[PDB]
Amino acid sequence: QRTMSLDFVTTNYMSLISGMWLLTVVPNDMFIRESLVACQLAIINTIIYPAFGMQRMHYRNGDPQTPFQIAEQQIQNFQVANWLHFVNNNQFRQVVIDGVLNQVLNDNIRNGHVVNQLMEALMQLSRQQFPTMPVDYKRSIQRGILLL
Amino acid sequence: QYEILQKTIPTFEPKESILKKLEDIKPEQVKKQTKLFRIFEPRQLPVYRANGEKELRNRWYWKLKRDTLPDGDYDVREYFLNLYDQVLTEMPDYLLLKDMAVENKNSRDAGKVVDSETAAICDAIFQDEETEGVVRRFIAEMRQRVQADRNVVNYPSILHPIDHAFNEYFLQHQLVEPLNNDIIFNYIPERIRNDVNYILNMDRNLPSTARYIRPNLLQDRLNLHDNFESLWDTITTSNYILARSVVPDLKELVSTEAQIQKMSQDLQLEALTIQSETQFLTGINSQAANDCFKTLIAAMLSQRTMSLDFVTTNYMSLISGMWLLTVVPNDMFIRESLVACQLAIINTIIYPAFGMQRMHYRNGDPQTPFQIAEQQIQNFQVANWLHFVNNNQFRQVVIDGVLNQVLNDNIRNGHVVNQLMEALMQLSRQQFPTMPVDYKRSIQRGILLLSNRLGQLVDLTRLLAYNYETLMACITMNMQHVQTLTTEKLQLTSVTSLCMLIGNATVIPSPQTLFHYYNVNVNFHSNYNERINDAVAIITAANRLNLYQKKMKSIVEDFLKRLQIFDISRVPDDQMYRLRDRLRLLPVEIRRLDIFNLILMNMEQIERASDKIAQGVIIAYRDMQLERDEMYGYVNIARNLDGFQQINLEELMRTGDYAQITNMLLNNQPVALVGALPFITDSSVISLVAKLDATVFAQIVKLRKVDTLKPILYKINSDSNDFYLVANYDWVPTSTTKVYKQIPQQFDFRASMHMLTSNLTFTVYSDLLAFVSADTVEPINAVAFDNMRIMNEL
Amino acid sequence: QKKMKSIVEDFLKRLQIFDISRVPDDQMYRLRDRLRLLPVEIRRLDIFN
Amino acid sequence: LKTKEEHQKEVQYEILQ
Amino acid sequence: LVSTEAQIQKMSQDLQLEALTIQSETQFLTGINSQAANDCFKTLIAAMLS
Amino acid sequence: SNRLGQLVDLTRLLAYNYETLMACITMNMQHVQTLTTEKLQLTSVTSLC
Amino acid sequence: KKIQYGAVASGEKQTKAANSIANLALIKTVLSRISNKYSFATKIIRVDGDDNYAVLQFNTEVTKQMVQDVSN
RNA sequence: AUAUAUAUAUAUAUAUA
Repeated sequence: QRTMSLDFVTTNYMSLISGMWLLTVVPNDMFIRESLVACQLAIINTIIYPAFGMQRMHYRNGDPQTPFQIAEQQIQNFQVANWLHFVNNNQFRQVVIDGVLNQVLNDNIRNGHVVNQLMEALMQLSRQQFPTMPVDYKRSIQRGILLL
Repeated sequence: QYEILQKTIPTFEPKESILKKLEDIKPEQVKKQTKLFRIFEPRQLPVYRANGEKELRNRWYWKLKRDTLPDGDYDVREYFLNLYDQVLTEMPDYLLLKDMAVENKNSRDAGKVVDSETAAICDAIFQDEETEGVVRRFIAEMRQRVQADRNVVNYPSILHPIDHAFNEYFLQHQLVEPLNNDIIFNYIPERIRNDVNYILNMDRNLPSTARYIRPNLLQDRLNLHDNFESLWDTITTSNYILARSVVPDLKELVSTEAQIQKMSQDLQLEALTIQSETQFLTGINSQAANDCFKTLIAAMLSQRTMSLDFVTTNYMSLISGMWLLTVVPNDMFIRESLVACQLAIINTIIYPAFGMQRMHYRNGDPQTPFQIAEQQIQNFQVANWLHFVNNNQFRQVVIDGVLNQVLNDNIRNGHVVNQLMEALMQLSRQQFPTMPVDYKRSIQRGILLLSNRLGQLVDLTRLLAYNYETLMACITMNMQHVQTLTTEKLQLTSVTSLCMLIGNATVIPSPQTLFHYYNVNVNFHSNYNERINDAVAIITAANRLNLYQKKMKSIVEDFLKRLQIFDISRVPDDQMYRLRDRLRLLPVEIRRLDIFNLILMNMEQIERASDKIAQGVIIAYRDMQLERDEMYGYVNIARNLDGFQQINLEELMRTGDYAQITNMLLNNQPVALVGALPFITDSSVISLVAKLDATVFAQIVKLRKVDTLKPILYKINSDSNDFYLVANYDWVPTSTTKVYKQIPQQFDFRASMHMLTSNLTFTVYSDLLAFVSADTVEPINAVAFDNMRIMNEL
Repeated sequence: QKKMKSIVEDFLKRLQIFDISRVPDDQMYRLRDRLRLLPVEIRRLDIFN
Repeated sequence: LKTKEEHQKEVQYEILQ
Repeated sequence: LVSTEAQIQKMSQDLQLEALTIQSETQFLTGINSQAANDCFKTLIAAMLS
Repeated sequence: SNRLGQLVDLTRLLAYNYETLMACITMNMQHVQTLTTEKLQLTSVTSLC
Repeated sequence: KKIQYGAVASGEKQTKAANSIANLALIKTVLSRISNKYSFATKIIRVDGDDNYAVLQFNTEVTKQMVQDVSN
């Protein structure tokens, strides 16, 4: 049960689209919280919130709400908010088997079904026009989504 | 085969000192102490009974360690200022006791005592056969008490009660505050962590142990901008060159060396040659756009006053000066050179456009020629831009405890350019009635090279007021707006290279050079308030200790030295004795005030309990019995200076009028001299019967000097020779003069043990921005204070 | 006169993953304190009685 | 700047280590 | 006395006679030596006593 | 005007070295306008201040 | 024969740009010390290596004694 | 078998397989 700090550059959005897959499979309490937040804030502030046209996400650090837990409430699409209800609630579920305790996953990742939920959320960022982004940067960040 | 012919060149060492920039000032190396602050030490003395005979046992007494007290009552106060400068450098920032704890050689269970000296004391009492039993039993049950859940310990000590009050104050008053993840992010200023473009990240979380030393970041108690116009010039030219370092280079100029090779091997393939879309002018380069972007931002963040430099015969540098006065507020441009540029736009571009008569502007009129041409002009759109330039001012607001001067809200938006280019278009559709047609064609060709750049000039104003807004979060000291002495030359032919050579590429200051601009404005501001408080605590302790003779130029000479940016020898006594009248009025910081009272309350207990100095001798001219003590036997001592007229020998050397004492020493009046005299010990008894103690004062009458005074302190006891006079004959020894001297205290062991406490473990961390690793969002979409982006123009 | 730290110094040595010198002194006294509130094993107690 | 702060990391990470 | 190298560099940078509007003459700071201040002390007392 | 505190202290001296030198004056101190004047330079007064 | 010579080196690149500094900054000092006796107002100080002149404008008309007591 | 510094003006001359 070793925690796991992330390392990324915010410019490289193709390492950030695959940051969406990392959060939905690996549980969110595995990461150290000041880098889990800065990974979820980096997805919202440059991919998810400019896709729907809403303003950027000003985020106080000492806030007990993880930044997907705010954008799960404030986004209006249902295909991409029902995925943000999974990243906010895939923690480890403690069970006791054979006398020992082990942090076991849920039956929605152990059969791999939740990636099908992401691919309806990830595909609809590729259809949404990014209504202020330049046209050569919107099509390079929509085709980068369709690589995943 | 050589031969050397060498001559004597006279040596010449000029007065100077080294000056460092703000980029390399080392932070204060933290002090932690190694042994306790000891000024008293137990000593073994023989003891004498009431008869005077030597007793078989001995006795322990508190005496000073290195008792070097200078003589005369003024030199003692000069010693205690020197002691006060000795406790301050020994005063630790964080004190752990696990570093200084040595093993007790003999105890019940093998525990630790707190110092190598207080273990050397407690083993000196154990093997001493003459000690009592119940003192030896107390050393056995002298161990430490350790508590792991609160991580405090309790080590024993053997300290003097003056020594204990100095070490107990070092332990409870430490500069360590706890540190965790939620307090590293409060170290970053509020206009950066609440900014969209920078995303802040960190790997490791700090434990529940680790501590950090917070710097005293309170604003400058000296108003060094008020009446100090030679010290504020060098404290802002030291900030302007720091701020110039962190202002970033424009993306149109800078690239790496190999990219020139990477762009030369495909230039013949992809023919992109007029993509830059500019009309060239002679005198336009990109090294001046990069220069004028840095001397517009760094002269605002340090509040230098720029001075405009231009030629009147350049009709494009005067048009590009119209953008300059409408963005930078005119309080920064110097009045002798703002006016000569503000008038040159009027007499060349504005007033020939309307056909008006060119203005007679005399030297030194109180109205600047834009403030006198918004009344004389009758248009509406060029009288609306001339109202903005006449009322473009900084807005002094205090943000996060730091007063800093934000720009007007229209300048951060960009809307001022839409006020200028709306006015620069109506001025181009005028007829120019007086002037010929080629003069009309010379402006209408040049005023249209700037109206074609509206999308690239409404955005330079956004970027210039965002780099200034972002970097201003990293200052800490209070920026005041006062006109400085020396000016920074901004060439107006270098604003033209800025106004029409920028384009479509945001340069945003990277967060690794925001954390460096903030960690050198803390390392200088915390090296400011720790030199004020170090030089106020000596100025107030000089007046409190009554030092009327100390010239206090010296302890302001090193205050300006430790601020590493001032040259001392070109700052005269005028600007170092005005500064003493400001440092005197300040309250001394609480750690230095609470430790000067711990010297001032018992600067008479350190002075009285030491040999080789006695606080004045009294003279009686009558036989009186000298009192029996146990460490001296029989001594002509006087514990109270009562019943006698006093003469102050600090004043008898100061004024030097000896007419009082030499008329009171010939008539044999009883006199108690008061001062600090070096006394000698005359242990023989047959010198007492011969009355040697009275013959020492007659050298004040023949010779005026009083510093050559040595009063006699007798000591009559068994080891003294000829002692049988006291034994056989029933007489108590009688003296004439006795010395006003105090008895040393007894070393009572069970009453001097103190249980010093401190914590178990710290990990004191130096700077906190090594942990948080920030990075910037892609500058194509970088967001201003409006949620629209900058460099949005196609 | 028996340093109970030295029983816990080579308790962390037999456990092969820790090294002796780098543990803080805050935690070798919790580990000394949490180790006394435990009871002894029945085969190490009946050979001590 | 880059080398000075990357040396500033490894002196501050090493007090923890 | 105050050293001459100190007071002149404070007096020639506060006055700033070189950067004035007039350039018909070379302007610098004259007569702030330590021999005239010692001479004005002698003259102003001896022409006052006699 | 910033040099005030060291200029209150000059006229306290300039009128003390006059005050106690005038005690050693036995001739009468009559004051009339003399023909030849001992010249004082104001560039030598801006050095004393 | 090796002779020690710590003075200025006529033959550097510096030998004319720093003979106009070291001689202007010298004569700006020797014109300050003669203003304890004669109060004047200097007008130009032109300097060319060693060879320099410096015009002094007085109050009175220049006589045969102010010329002698400035040259002394 | 072969020693001539630096700067400032001014004039003369020169550039090519």
